[PDB]
Amino acid sequence: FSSRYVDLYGGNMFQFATLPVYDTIKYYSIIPHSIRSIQSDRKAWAAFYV
Amino acid sequence: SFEAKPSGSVVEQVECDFSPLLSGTPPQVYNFKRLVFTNCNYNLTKL
Repeated sequence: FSSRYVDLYGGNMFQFATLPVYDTIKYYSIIPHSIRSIQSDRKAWAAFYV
Repeated sequence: SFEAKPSGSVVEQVECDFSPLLSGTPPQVYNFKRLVFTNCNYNLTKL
């Protein structure tokens, strides 16, 4: 579900895509992401909440 | 009730392939694999 596709300002969630995974998923894991930039180039990033 | 008779009906109305199921070794009943088809035309007579 993506809010941006239908109501980005509202934040309401509307399904935009379906993935055909027959097996159930019982484990989820966050992936850390790094930005390769010089000290001046470094910028603050928004904090995701789950 | 004297309900009015139905009149002026208005009707508002892809091709998923079943070849993978019939092609190659079938998975065993223990190792069964489901196949999901959505928004696709289907031929029940063909199978």
